[PDB]
Amino acid sequence: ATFEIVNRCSYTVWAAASKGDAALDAGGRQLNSGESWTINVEPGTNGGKIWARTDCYFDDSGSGICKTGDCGGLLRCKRFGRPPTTLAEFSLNQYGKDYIDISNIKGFNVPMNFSPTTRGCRGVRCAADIVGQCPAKLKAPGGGCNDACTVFQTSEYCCTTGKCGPTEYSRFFKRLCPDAFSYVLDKPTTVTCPGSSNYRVTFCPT
Repeated sequence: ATFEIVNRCSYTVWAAASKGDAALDAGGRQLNSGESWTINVEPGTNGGKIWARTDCYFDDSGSGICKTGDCGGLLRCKRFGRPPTTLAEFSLNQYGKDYIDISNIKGFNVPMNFSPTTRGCRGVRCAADIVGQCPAKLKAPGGGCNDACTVFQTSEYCCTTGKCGPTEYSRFFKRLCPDAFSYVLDKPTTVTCPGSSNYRVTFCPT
């Protein structure tokens, strides 16, 4: 499948693409305002994620640091990124279907639209001002709005027993972005698309 990743933000972001134990395509790249990056993702890929990173510094060897979404100090991510990170999530070619979603389970840094560029399903978006409205205890100094699991490390926020309910904090994310996951056992906002669809991820869509 092909993904086109577009930065519509007025600031630079460093895009990242990983399946947790490996890069997808090159794994990461700088995107100035308006730039597009096209990647290829192997059919059958289960548990892929795309995210933006903010305020990065890299040397010539591709080693450095980002304020949100850092993946072990690398430009080309092999692993998932440090919260807070708005996440585009996908599993492809699973018994003839693709499954996509946006998640706030690991917090929010940048607004996002995740849409098919082929026919047969709809897209999803979280584009509200979550950082501006973020509750004081969840604000990250580096930028962004952390989830409650990352901050407080309780069984209820992290859903460690497989039983948990919504919380004051999960309800904040859900109020601003109904079409994204707000906690592990949220009613699913997953979209089912035809197998082998192609997609576009747009940062700062509005």
